[PDB]
Amino acid sequence: TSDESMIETRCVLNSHSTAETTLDSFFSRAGLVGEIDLPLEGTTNPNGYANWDIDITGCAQMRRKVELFTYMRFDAEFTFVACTPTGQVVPQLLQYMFVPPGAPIPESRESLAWQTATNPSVFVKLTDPPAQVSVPFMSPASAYQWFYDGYPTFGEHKQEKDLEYGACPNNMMGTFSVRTVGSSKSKYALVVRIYMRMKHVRAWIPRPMRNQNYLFKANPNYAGDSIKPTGTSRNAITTL
Amino acid sequence: TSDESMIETRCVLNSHSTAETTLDSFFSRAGLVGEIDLPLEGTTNPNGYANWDIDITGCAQMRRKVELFTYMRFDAEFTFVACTPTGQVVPQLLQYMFVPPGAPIPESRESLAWQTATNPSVFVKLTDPPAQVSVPFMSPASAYQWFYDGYPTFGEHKQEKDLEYGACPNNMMGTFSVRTVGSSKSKYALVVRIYMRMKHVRAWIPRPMRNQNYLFKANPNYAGDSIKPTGTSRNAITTL
Amino acid sequence: GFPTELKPGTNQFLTTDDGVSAPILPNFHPTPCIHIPGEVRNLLELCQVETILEVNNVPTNATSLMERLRFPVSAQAGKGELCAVFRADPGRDGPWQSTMLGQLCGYYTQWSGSLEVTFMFTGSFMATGKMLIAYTPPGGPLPKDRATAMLGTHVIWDFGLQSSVTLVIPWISNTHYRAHARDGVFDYYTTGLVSIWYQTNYVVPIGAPNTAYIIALAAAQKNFTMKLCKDTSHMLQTASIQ
Amino acid sequence: GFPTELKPGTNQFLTTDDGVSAPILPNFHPTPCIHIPGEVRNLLELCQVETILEVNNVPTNATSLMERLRFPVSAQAGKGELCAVFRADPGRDGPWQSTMLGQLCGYYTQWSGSLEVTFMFTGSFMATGKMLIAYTPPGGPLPKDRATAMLGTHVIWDFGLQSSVTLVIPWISNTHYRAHARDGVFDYYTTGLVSIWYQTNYVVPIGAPNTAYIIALAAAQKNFTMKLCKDTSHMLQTASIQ
Amino acid sequence: GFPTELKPGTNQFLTTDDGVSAPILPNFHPTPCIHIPGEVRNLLELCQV
Amino acid sequence: GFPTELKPGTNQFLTTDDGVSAPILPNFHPTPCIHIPGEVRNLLELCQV
Amino acid sequence: ATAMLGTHVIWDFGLQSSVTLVIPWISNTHYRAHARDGVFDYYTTGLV
Amino acid sequence: HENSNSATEGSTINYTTINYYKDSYAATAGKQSAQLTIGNSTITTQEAANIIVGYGEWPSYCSDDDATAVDKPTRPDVSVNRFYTLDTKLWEKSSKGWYWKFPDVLTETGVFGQNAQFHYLYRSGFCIHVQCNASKFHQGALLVAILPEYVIGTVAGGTGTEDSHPPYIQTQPGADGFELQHPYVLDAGIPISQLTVCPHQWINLRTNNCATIIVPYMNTLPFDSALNHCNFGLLVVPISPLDFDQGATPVIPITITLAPMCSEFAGLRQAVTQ
Amino acid sequence: HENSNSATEGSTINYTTINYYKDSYAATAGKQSAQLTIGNSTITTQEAANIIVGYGEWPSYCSDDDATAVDKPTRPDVSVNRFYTLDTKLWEKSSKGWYWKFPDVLTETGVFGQNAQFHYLYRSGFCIHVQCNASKFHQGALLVAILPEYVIGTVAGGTGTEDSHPPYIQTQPGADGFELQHPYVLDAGIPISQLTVCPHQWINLRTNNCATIIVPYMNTLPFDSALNHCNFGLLVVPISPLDFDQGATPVIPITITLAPMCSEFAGLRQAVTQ
Ligand SMILES: CCCCCCCCCCCCC/C=C\[C@@H](O)[C@@H](N)CO
Ligand SMILES: CCCCCCCCCCCCC/C=C\[C@@H](O)[C@@H](N)CO
Repeated sequence: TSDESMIETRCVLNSHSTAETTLDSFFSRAGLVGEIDLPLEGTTNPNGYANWDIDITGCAQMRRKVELFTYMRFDAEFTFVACTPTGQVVPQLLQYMFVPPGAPIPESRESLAWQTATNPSVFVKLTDPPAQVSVPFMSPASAYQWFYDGYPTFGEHKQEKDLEYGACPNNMMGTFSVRTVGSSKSKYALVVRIYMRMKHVRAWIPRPMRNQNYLFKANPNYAGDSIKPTGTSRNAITTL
Repeated sequence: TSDESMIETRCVLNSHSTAETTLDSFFSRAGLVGEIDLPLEGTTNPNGYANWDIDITGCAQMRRKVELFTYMRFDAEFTFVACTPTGQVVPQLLQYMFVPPGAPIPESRESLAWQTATNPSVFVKLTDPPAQVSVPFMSPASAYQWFYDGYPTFGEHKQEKDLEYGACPNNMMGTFSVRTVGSSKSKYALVVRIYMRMKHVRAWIPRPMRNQNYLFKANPNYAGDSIKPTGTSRNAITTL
Repeated sequence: GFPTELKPGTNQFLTTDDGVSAPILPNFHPTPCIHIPGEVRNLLELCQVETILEVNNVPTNATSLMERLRFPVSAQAGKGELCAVFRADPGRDGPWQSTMLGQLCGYYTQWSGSLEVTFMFTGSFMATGKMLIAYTPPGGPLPKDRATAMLGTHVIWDFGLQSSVTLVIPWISNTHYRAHARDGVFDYYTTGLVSIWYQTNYVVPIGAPNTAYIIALAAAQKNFTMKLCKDTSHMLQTASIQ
Repeated sequence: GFPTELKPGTNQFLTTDDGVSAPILPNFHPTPCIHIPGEVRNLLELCQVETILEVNNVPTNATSLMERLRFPVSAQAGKGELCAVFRADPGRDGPWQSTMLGQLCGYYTQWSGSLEVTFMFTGSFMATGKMLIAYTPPGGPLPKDRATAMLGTHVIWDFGLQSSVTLVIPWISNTHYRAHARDGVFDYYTTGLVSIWYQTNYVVPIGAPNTAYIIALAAAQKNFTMKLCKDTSHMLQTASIQ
Repeated sequence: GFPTELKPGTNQFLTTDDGVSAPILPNFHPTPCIHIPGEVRNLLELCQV
Repeated sequence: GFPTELKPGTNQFLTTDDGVSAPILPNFHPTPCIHIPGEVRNLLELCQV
Repeated sequence: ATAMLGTHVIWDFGLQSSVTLVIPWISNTHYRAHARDGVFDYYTTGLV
Repeated sequence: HENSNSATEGSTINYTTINYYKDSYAATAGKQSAQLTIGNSTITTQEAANIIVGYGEWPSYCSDDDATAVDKPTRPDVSVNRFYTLDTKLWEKSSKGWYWKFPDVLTETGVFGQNAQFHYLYRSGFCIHVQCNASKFHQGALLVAILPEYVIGTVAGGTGTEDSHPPYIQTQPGADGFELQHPYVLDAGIPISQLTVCPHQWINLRTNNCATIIVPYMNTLPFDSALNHCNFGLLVVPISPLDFDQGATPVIPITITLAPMCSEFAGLRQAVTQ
Repeated sequence: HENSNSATEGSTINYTTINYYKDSYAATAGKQSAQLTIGNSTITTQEAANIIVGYGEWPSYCSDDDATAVDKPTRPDVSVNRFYTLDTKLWEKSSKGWYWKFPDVLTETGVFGQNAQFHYLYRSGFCIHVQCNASKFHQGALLVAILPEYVIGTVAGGTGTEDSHPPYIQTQPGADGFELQHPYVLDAGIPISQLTVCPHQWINLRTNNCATIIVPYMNTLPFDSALNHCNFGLLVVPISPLDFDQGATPVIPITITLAPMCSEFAGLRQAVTQ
């Protein structure tokens, strides 16, 4: 439909750019995809090492943008912003190991996986600027899959393994492993915040943008008694 | 043998790259080859200096990759990541002296070898990024030799010098020497982790990849009562 | 080495900095991109897709949330009765948040261009009648009458004859872009109002239902653009994602 | 000096960063490279070499580890009896870890391409008989019969006539690459099963042994590739190297 | 990497430094400049009034 | 300024690094090299003696 | 759901008052010799 | 000097990027620059106002550039590429909506069901005829829509604390299909108001009685399992409710008629149902 | 501007690298782009199904680009380049396997043994005929394989704590050879399952009675000591065990017949045995 199919129209020599609504300009903004505690005490990641299952659906702002599409193929600039829980920049050296699927996931801080003869590792200080690497599009698929309507494996899909539903192993790109590089326990509680800037983005199959609160990383589950409307409301349709 | 010698085959226009299975892409990943303690107390390297016999067969992940081949000729990017045992980045200045074979190995921290008029030395701080240098292919041989079936010297090869078996002096590239640059003892316990990234790699004679636990750096010795299978096992061959 | 001088922006992590970073895998080639249907290269392709406008955004009840997608044209007294009213702002909190246009308008600060709202009559084939769908330009308040509302941009929709009209909300703005009106000083950026009026009446014979429904399908025209890509307010996370 | 701006990746040590580092020896020329036999320029040259597949990975006994390299075809009751079974996944924990293909598959995350398994009959010249070597595509479970297994990709191997067959496991996958199936959700990447069935029987005359052995030699075809070079799990160090 | 040497003016913020800074919006195009009357391009136009 | 990224070898003093350093005397020309007998250009000239 | 496995037409009869089910000649033999309830049910055309 | 290994290498779009490494993925994002018959089956599409081709793409066979599996795929071409009619759903005044997962509806039906069971790999597009006859005195609208990779979410225990996952009767309901417990969020937390960005057609009863959406094969993969992976979910939902006066036909069925289009099956083994 | 001094300078492969220094080794890794007779001796290779040329390379003489030693090497060419038969090993049902180190097998035999003893430098390839006659009613397979730089490991005391090194009778067992105490790890901690990446041939008794592997000279060096350095280890291992019924010949010998190929000896001095 047109506008001089609708009203009387004047000539508007419109030079309004569409370059900021491209997939690059929409997705090449680094957003939080994971935050890793490396605390001194506690049970979170207490031994100075941490193994993060790489999953960008843990932070809802990035997750809602990517789940606009079903399939997204992209390289990603991963930036790791490490500090303390107070935000302090302490003189601590970290190893950021990309542990791909099948590679030995580090069992401890003194693990032999940290020798990283083939795994990509970033040795950075916290006093250094936030460690920044380009990861490629690493899927065995031709796109990543925020929605996998199905099951990875075959067999009787019974309810003690319904958690495999939605689990795309073409999305499981491995474990991001972070330790403090030392045989002794680190002196500082650390927070590694992971910021992913997608680049060379191709995206397929636009989806409805998630209008419920995200609850879990692997599934599109929504609170059933707390189904909010997509937007705000009003008293009557004849008023505002 | 072929696949339409085997089944009915469709045309698969296969653009699958082999560039990541080249010797560069397999070996130009920096892995731990040595870790040097420079502690405050103890007997390890207590006088603030340390002399590391350059031997990349001390860390098993790098060692297993190189012992895939018998002969490897490569330049190597050596990165030295220094920190404390807690991983702290302390304001300490180190001298990393490459001491080649025949050059005076430093007897102390105040040694005159550290004057380094001809030896390559790296003066770096721990607050600086990890000191990184390209070493060349330095062997008198045309390749390094992870397996030397023989003896360096002549004569009666008796059992009080059976340790010369396997010892290739074409692999002994000298001593990596690290000290704290000072006439006084350093204030921090230090750990210098050595990361070697091979480059311009040529490799000859593929070997069986080591399926036993490495025990000693110089020899392919294996635990005789603990000979594990190359892989995992199962109850029966007719089942999984 | 080469004499360099670090500028103030050194060591900052700008999250929108399009920079070159070190590749973690030195000779990795990706899985080759097969052809997948539905490639979007620009988000305005989604803005031009008519998604259901929740003009009936009264029933917050969870059993009645599907009643938000459609609204009741019924048999009237034959005046210019007010059927439905919504602001024509796609990025505003209200009826447009149900649209893909409106949710993508959450991710951008400024929008320009004409909007389409397709009104789909979903009554019987025997149901007939005329609607006055009036887009009011931003200066006009809520029109008290139909005879106040047809002074604005309006379409006469015979819905028994044409089951789907499209109200093209024309881009009529002082500014070249609108920065998403709110109930405050940003009401400067209001697009104006869209009000639905019974032009004749919902005329129904015996045997056909006396109440019907209009599904409003709002989209954007091809002249529509967005700029100043921002975080969205149309969906806030409250529960932490476990 | 020249106005520069440090980016976030500054001062990091990426271990896979292919960078330029300072040369420790300013005019060192290396010993000239003599010609050495057996130059590998690509690890796929080793993947295409048939190494012994430990299909008989039952005897963990150290006196019986050489029994893992071969498996007993024996005289049967003449049915489609199950001889041997192994998953066709080269990077999986199991029979393929004995192969050079499988150990190089430990160093890569994703593999693509057809696999060859050469089965070498090592019985007598007088020993004869037929084997059904069935590659099952990934959806099929362990076939209960030989008549379930020949529905898959299979070869009939007369081993008294042809001492070495090659089961080409064809690359049959949904994905363009397989990321090394494990007993979990990564069984999505299973290649499927290879099962050995007595097609006729191990037929032996008097004086020749009633039990023979098959050495399976598994490799990869020329269409085989790997990507996403990773640390290996097929050999973990436990004792520290003194 | 490429051998560089930081000079004394490194990390200073000169307020009159005409430098290149990182753009916060990667593909933002501005609202097109309409013609407005009274464009000053030089302050001496005001001095002569 | 120009987007740069410091690599691991930054701020190290490699004693065999053949680098460019800042000249302490901005327009110093040396005393011109007279011809002196016995110029060695390579240490192998001494090995052959 | 057993019958649409065969040759079938979907006939919206409020929209199209006359459909034509073309029974296609689907036979083993080139001719059919008029099936009866006996051995000549070999020549059945099938069911509609 | 550079590996051509960014994510947009195979795309038809030129990118001016900045790179300093030998990997193209390390570079900047940069900037750019009516009787329908198949098989032995025939439907009628006189009252649909067009046929929706999903994403403007006809269901072609697998491109040889695009395939990975080296085994020759079977294309039965008539015996599986044909209209398959499912059991009817009765549109009611209180009908919340139903969904059907694909090709899970047809893995137990016809030679398509046997080819889906006997082969590991499956690839087809779909001609989906959703038909709903109602009189000129009935009213109501259906959003007949194709949501690709329709991952079902649960109510999460209602409150949101329980990490429930939908059962196999809900994720893959077969040819019968499953109702929408919450059609507003499509049992997936995503609004049905935005469902028309997916390939959709309206059955507005005054306008059209049938919807014909022609869906291509949509996956990250050239082929997939027909048993595990459901490539899309067909959603037939009453946006506008069914209404009629008492005396008109209360039984308003929605019949789902499905043509797999250009079906391709690879990886033949035993028949596996799931 | 740059010394051509990387490790890949002499190679035939082009490298696009980045460098900022005058040393090419400082650069990035970058990316790229039947009767056999010798001497006075004759063997038979009718039943071997081919002759394995080690790494596809015939044992040539030393290239003048490739040599370093300025003394003129002697090439006796017939008196040392000839088939040398070692003492037989009896393949048994419990035979674990044997190895032979090269040219340690032949440093005490023939004019080759004298040329190995009298010269510091040695270079030869090898034609290795491993023969094992068995009847059509015997069975079993030998992996006859050439493992270059076959460094023997010990049991390390069994537990792994003792740093044992193998004795001179084990590292260099002479023409008799040494059995494999642990053939699964080849007495070196490396699996025999992967031994076929080395130049190998199967003596499958139903198929072939002999293995003829032709080995080139493999070293980092153009020449080496024949006494200290063993260039390779020939491994003859029963992967499939020897089996026969009682009445068939129990004595199944494996005879090792060795031709040094293009033997080259430099650095003449007194005869030194070790
Ligand atoms: C060497 C320093 C470490 C470098 C970090 C390496 C991270 C690369 C990972 C690419 C990001 C894609 C994630 C895709 C899907 C996931 O969100 C799924 N779980 C969603 O289901
Ligand atoms: C000036 C800063 C210091 C720079 C460090 C210089 C290190 C270069 C050494 C090249 C590495 C090759 C090691 C080869 C064999 C060894 O593993 C044997 N022992 C194995 O038997």
